[PDB]
Amino acid sequence: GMAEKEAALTAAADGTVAALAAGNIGVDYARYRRKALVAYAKKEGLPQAVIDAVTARLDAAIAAAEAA
Amino acid sequence: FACKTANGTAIPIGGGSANVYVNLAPAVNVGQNKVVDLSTQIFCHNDYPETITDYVTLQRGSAYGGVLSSFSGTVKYNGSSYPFPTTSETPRVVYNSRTDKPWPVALYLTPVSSAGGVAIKAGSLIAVLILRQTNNYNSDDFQFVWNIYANNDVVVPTGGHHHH
Repeated sequence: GMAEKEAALTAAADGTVAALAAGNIGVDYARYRRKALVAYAKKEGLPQAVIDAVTARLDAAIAAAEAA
Repeated sequence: FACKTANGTAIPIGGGSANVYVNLAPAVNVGQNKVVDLSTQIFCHNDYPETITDYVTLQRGSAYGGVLSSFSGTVKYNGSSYPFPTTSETPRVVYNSRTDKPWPVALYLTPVSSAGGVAIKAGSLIAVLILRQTNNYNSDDFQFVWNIYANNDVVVPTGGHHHH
């Protein structure tokens, strides 16, 4: 169902944040992942609010990695 | 898309160039010398296949570097041979699973001497590989570079002779 796809979106978003904080991806790949995960959410019909929270956590992670 | 070396070291995906440290194990054959078989050195997977399928190709402009800069040869990519330096984009490999898969790449060098060889120090740059990711949800791509570094001291033969 939908919630299974929402759990997959959240897990992939969390893994992207975790990998970026660990330094195992660069910010350019994080932005690629963020864009691709938004496309996944839209094409799978996921609730906008979940896309918004996932995007907000990813944008904060990208901003921190930029700073450092 | 995420990858690791044979000793568990995570290969950073993107950013600047990533430095990948691998063991070179040269082999002399008629008219073609193996430099390094990356399929024993680099293992890749899709960490979140439920969300997106990763398609990865080797891009044109991939070539030897360092003390091997002026040499050409062949790259074996997923069971087919291609000129190296690459002049076209290779076919794609699909990552749709958390299963680690060997990266099906090996580099060969065309003999250009009778018995010569180049000394490779550990920490020497050997090759500069250009990769490209695409996916099944948008038309975007992501290009990134792997600097291949030698992890061992070894002689790379440039001719038809084993070095003892």
